[PDB]
Amino acid sequence: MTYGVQPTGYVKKPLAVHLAEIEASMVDLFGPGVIQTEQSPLGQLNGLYADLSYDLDERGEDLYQSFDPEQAEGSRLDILARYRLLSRRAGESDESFRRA
Amino acid sequence: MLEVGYTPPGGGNNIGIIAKGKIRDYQHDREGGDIISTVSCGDGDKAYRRATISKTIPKGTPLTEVVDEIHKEMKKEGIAKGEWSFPDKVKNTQLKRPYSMCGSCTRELDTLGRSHGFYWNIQNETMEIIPGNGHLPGSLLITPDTGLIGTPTITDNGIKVKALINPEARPNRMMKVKSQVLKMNRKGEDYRISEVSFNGDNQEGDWIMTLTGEAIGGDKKVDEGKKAK
Amino acid sequence: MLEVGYTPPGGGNNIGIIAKGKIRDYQHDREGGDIISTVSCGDGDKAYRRATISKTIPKGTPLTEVVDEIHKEMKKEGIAKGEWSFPDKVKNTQLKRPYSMCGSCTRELDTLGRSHGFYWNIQNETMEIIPGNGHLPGSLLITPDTGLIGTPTITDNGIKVKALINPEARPNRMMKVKSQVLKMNRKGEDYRISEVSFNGDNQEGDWIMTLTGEAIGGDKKVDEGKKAK
Amino acid sequence: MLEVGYTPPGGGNNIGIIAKGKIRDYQHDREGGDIISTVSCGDGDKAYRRATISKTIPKGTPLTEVVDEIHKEMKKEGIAKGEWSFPDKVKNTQLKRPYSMCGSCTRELDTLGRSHGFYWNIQNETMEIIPGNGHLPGSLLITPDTGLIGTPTITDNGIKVKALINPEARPNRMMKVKSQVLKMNRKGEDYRISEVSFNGDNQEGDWIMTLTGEAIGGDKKVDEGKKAK
Amino acid sequence: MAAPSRIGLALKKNEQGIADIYLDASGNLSMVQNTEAVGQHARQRLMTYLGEWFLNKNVGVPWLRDLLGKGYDPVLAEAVIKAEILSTDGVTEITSFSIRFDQGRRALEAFDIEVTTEYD
Amino acid sequence: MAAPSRIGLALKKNEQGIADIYLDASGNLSMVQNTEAVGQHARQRLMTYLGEWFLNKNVGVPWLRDLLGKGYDPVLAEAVIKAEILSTDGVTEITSFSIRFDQGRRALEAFDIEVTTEYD
Amino acid sequence: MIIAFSSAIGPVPLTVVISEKHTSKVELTTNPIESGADVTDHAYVKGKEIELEVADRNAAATWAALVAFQESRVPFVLMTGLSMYRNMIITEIDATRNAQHSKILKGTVRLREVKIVETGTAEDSSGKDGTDKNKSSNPSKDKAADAKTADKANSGVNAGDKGGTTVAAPRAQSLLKGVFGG
Amino acid sequence: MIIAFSSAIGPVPLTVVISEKHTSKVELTTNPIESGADVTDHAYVKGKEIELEVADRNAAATWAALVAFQESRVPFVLMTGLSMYRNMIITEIDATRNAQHSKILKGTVRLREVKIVETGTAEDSSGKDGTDKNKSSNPSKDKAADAKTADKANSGVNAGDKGGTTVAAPRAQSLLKGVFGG
Amino acid sequence: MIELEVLDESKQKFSVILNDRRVTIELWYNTTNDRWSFSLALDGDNVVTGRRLVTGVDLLAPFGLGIGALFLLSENGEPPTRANLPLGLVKLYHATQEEIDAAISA
Amino acid sequence: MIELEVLDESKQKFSVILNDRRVTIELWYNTTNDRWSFSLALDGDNVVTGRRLVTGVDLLAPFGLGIGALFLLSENGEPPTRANLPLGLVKLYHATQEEIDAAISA
Repeated sequence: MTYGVQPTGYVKKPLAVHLAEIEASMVDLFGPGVIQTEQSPLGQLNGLYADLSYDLDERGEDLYQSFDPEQAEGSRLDILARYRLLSRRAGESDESFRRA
Repeated sequence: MLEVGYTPPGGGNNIGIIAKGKIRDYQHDREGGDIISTVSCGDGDKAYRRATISKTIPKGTPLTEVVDEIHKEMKKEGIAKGEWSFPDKVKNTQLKRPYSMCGSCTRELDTLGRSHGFYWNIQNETMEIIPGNGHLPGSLLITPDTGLIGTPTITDNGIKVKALINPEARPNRMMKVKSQVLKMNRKGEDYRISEVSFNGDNQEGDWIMTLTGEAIGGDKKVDEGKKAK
Repeated sequence: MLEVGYTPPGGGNNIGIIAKGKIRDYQHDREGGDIISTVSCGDGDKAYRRATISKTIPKGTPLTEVVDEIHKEMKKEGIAKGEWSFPDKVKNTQLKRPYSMCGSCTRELDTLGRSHGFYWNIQNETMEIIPGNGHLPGSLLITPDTGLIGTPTITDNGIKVKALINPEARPNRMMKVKSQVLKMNRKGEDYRISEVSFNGDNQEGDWIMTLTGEAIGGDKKVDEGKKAK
Repeated sequence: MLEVGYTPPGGGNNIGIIAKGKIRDYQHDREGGDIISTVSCGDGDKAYRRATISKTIPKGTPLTEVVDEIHKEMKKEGIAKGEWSFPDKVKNTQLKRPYSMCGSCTRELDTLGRSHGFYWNIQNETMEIIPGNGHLPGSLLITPDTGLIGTPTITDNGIKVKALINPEARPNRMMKVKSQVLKMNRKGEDYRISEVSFNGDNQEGDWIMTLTGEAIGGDKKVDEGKKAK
Repeated sequence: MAAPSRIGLALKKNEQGIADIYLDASGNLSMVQNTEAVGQHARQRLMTYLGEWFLNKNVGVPWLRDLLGKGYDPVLAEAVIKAEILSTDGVTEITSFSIRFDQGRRALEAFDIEVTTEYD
Repeated sequence: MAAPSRIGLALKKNEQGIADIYLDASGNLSMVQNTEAVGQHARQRLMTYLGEWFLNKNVGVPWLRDLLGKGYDPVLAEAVIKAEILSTDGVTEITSFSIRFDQGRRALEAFDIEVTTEYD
Repeated sequence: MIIAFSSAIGPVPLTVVISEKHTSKVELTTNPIESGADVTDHAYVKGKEIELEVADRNAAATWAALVAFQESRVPFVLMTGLSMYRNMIITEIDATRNAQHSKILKGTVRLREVKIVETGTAEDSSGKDGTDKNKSSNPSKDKAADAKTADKANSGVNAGDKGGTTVAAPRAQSLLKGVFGG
Repeated sequence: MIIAFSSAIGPVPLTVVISEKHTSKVELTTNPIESGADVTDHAYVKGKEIELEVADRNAAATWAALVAFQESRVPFVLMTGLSMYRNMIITEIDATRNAQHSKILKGTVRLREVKIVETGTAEDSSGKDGTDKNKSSNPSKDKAADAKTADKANSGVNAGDKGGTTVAAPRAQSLLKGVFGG
Repeated sequence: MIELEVLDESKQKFSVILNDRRVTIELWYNTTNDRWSFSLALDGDNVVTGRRLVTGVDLLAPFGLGIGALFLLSENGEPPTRANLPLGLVKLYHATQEEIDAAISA
Repeated sequence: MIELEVLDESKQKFSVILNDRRVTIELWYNTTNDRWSFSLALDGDNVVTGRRLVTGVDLLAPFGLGIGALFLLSENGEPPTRANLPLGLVKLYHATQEEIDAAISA
């Protein structure tokens, strides 16, 4: 696949693509004559879906990154540090802890 | 094929071929919003790039049978035979030693011309050959009563004459040029045709052609011009 | 370094390098009393002159290690390494005898290109290599809604598109061109980039760039155009 | 002979030869009804074509007697001797091995220049020789009080100065240029003369000349510019 | 070149006067067709306020910038309404238009508006 | 593209009415922020005489060249003061401006000046 | 039947609008022989032009305000009695102060409509085309109605080849100690 | 409402200003189609133009003063009744004597705003850029306020290769012995 | 070492010559976690995609791309934010391997 | 594989590059049966003429032209009519023998 989890990492999908895919899918169902403009109810549904799915796409990227010590931040970084025996010193920032 | 000529309300047709084209390169163009399609074509373009010959040739062979031989290869590439008029020195020459041919046909065509000075050319898929100092039969009149614009321009050897494109004018033919200028300019009437230029438009720019000729002398020979080694 | 781009009252910065210059020649000029300094610069121009290599090569060596070795000498003269995408016939070929190298790097660079028809070039002190029928990753959209001036001009192989200078456009990349004309001209969307032209001004002559692209076929290869021996 | 100059109502005559002509090619022209006779001439043009030498030359012979020898043949074709100023390395060199000469004089004149880095030229049927970094005696002033038009335009090495044609300006001489701009350009005053350009008319286009000079350094040597092998 | 067919979700006004999605008698979702679809799309376009849609602030009608205020003007009202109706795809012409203003209610009333679509 | 934050040294007028740097109740050197910063900056711009600064003789107001003299003139004074205030970074508009002249004191008085910055 | 507008160019109001002058050009193009047979693609609509003749009570103040708004160069909506006009730029302002009118602003303003939606290089080819009239327009930073949605819909701005500013030797060496020595 | 100025171009005073003409130009640029999409960098503000019609009692003296001031080619602040203008240069002075007006000066003066702040080939770059509006501008000799400060602040002038002047042989021998002989 | 300028745009891309390789970097802001991310392509080939921009560590260490170190710095170790990264309160730096060796040896 | 656009005209003719060969395809609508036919020329010689466009099969299998497979598809097997083929309710695709082999192996 071209988006999502890939060997090089998480290929995040743009919002314009999120919207274009859903519009094309609706054309596949209702024919090229279906009305999806911003004002119509289908355009309302498409815009909202595009944005919710971009948000979910971004949360997927965050979850993917949070499995790496050099990219986790805070309690997740602590979870991954307990594989190497580092316990966040009281008041130690995430920069100093990631360094450690 | 590019047909040019005149089609008056009376008269008839004067339209002939002035260039038979194998497309060179094309490209559209806006000017405002227009779309002008700019063509460049090919003349012998099949033979300038895909004509290659195959020849052992023996001693004793005359000096024209293998012009036929080379035209065989350029005929494989769709070239017609024009008029061939070799120098008299050429027509009678024979051989002592054999004649490599391996590689580019046009290349060693040119080395022919420089070897002893004859012209060869391709004129609308047709190959003509003339001597350096000679020309081919065929004459065309150019006068203020027969298509002359401006002066008949005088040059070192011959003339440069403008006229209305009107299709007979071929390279390696003769022009008889008359005017009220040439007389006091003491210049002949008969010239060979060496350079041909066609510039024209359908709407605005008249059909215009310009011909450069190197003058024929008293001995029925062209004033070659001093060839510099 | 010549940085060009757009700096709108809102927005931000679009400015990037369109040419990194090693000064070629400069000269001042009056028009009235003005003083215009006409600069010409150099692109890999230290390599086109002072780069000379030193090379024995043994048998059996793969077919890229000595692109690296030549880049060693070009890098002595300050050139960077770009993307090298060799032909498949190249990537897998091996050897039988030794490979003379004495004289001019650019000389026998060109003979490389002629030896199997791959392109190599220098792009702002960076060296890229592509196959004759190939291109490099990277795409650019050109539409009446994304910076198109006029029609996408159609040509035999591909297109010639004008746009506002806006700095991504680099040779050996891909442009996806859309319009209301190309559809009835049935011409595709993806083209390689082969020629780049930048012309513009600060006051009057806006930024214009023109890109020549040779179309990509269905098979993901460029329409090379009939190379002539 | 093409004699140019100024003939003021008082004063006297400033007319001198700016180009001595061996006719190259002439051609009349109508514009309306006019007849403009467009001449092209020849500069040493008998020597550029018909000068061929014959030389066995032995060892031990100094390195200038045979500039005299080549000038013998170039003098058979009506060329005069100018000033010869060789490089010091040249003036003192002798010989180990013999010195072929068969073919064309100008051709191996050029190889002369490329081989010891010196200039030779023909200036109105007179042949001069200078070093690459040197010049010949003779100075000429160009100032807003002495015929200066605009800038003493500054360049990489020297200058390019426009002025009223006034005949002395020859290649391989020195020009002292003054203005109100060169001072803040910190550019010197003495420059060799390398390029000479004459454009003028009798009615409207005033006599204008443009001189390109490469600056002389503090060492009395010309700023050659980087010669690229 | 016959007019392409169009389709969209149908909106019908409920008992509160608010246009809502509807399921027809058979119970399957109701879709409007070529001409009714264009009419309803024109209504949905007229009912939008300029700058309201966060993905495209250039769509909508400039009601609050032009007409709603202290400036009753029939000419600009006619212009705004006719432009928005005409820009709807599938609409060819407007053949009639009337506008009047009720000062008591401060109601701007455009009525007797006849629209001809590409389906004739 | 929000308005960037600005900060500068605070100046408060002392018992003689001259503006000087101040220490707030905490005792640390007081700094002004986004909009009061632009206001105080406009004051320091208005109070500077043209050609006064040795590093840049182009900053300052031409108080002495244009207004201070024998030529009471409201349009010119208004133009000069507005130019100086509007050229201040962060100022977008001047909504009001009144000006008068007391001949007895020879006092030129500009009041009722409302300035709108990019912080709204 | 006029719009009954307010007599103000952009933010700067005017006391009198003396005359409005509208122009709407189409440029046609033609070659030598009539070239047609289902080709009408060759006709270009030019930007509209407006010429106002205006006057104002506050001469100097209005001249200054008009000059400042002109030098801003920000397209704006223009209200005329005959139409609205979006994205206008004041290409010219002229004023005359003579005996007939010495204490007022009395001059002319020329405005041309702008033309755009084309920059390109920073803009990519990933999804929709936007030409389809039955679909929404492509989400782009410019036409988003909020800063957050602008960030979400920013297709991307691609500066060309960049050169990094070098770091002074001691600062750089200290920073390298801080990072790669700790 | 007008500025109520002193009625003179530059230093040379005039008796009457008969008419002012003010012009401010903004050049837009447009390619054959509308190319936009976050691009309005294509608009240039031209230098302002002024055309005064003036008359003076001392015809010959005022004409001579005007011509001399024009030929100094020194930019100056022009006070008009509609705006103040910095850096104006007189491009044309025209004067007519005829039956109607023979013993006074009567004519037209044309002035134009000057563009500037770019030479470079004699200036260098070492530190700050100058485009930051929260910082002071770069100190330079042009904008220093005193001779000493200009000496301190001079960025330094750098024009190309010099050619020294050769010395006469005997003077050179005397000088070289004077220094390098002891 | 060098500093890599960052524009005030939620998504930006540039190209730089790092150890004489064409390195195309694409930075994009993820609002949901309010953090910056980078993809790195070497000579047109995407080698790193969707990595988090974090201060105080070498971002390219895991990959062995041979193009030096690319790291962020801030005065008090703040993390890179939508506002803070373009303003220059967090700076992006590229350090060459030789420079790193020299500092480590010094 | 590549999708091929169809214009909304009864007769049309385009050129494409398939397996490194230039192929000229003409599409002509027959009104009597409400169907389409295609002619195909390789390097200028018409090698196929008057072939109905049918769904779900390789239209070039009989010919061994070496340019892969050209076929039609739809959502639910609707036949390609006058209006259905331009509108994209039925679509024309080309795939290579390599892709076909690899997909069958899957």
